Amino acid sequence: AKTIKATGDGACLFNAVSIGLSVEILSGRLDSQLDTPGYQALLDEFAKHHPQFNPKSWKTLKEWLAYYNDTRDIELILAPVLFNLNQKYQDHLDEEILNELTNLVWKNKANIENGQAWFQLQNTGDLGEALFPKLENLDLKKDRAPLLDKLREILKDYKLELTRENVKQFLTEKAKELLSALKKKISSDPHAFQRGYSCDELKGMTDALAISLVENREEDITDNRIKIRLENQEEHWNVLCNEEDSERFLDSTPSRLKMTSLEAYRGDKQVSAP
Repeated sequence: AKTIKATGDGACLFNAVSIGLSVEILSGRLDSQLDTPGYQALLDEFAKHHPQFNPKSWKTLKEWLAYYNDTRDIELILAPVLFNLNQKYQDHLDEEILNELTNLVWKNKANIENGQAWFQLQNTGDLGEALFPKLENLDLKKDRAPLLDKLREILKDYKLELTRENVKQFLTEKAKELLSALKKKISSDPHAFQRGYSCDELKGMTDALAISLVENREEDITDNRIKIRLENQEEHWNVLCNEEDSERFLDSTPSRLKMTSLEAYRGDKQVSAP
């Protein structure tokens, strides 16, 4: 019944998950899963992020977690890796962005063609629902203005009557490279990495890792998977870890790393191999 404070700066949910996951890994309780596709993908992402990680094996990954065992070091070495792995498990994000871009163009085709600014566009539907929230959270100058310019170019080839279905099919066929670029920004841009995430936004990844995230003591007694128990606060998530596990598998080494969550994510400042 020990509350472990996770760091606020960066991807706060990912910091707490990294601490909880490290306990399950180092205790051996996930050993049966380490050869499954989810843990092979985690290993691949750990190696891609850490150039001094070698050889590429779960032995080396456990060695890194045991050497860099202060919880603040664990966040720095593992939270960026989990953030990158999560992006591989967003099977419905392409459809979501296509639907956002479809709503934008369908409700604002003439506005866009006429050179109107982002604030002048209809962004709310007939039920008061947000029509393109992920697009409107992109950077106004660097992303949203170039998006409107790009849509003006693309719409020159629009040769159908204006209906939502026609817009969606047109964008599916003719805006593939734009849609791919928007997915990268929404997945990994500055705002993407420090906005604040729900646990449901990590479900694809945690499902692949055979883990259930339990938020605020709301437990599924029919779920027999390994559980990481979390508490949600402001500028902080907490991980719950039993006292025996925390004494053995966390904070067993002095803190060794001295970089910010953002420098760790960008990844240029390499972590030294043990």
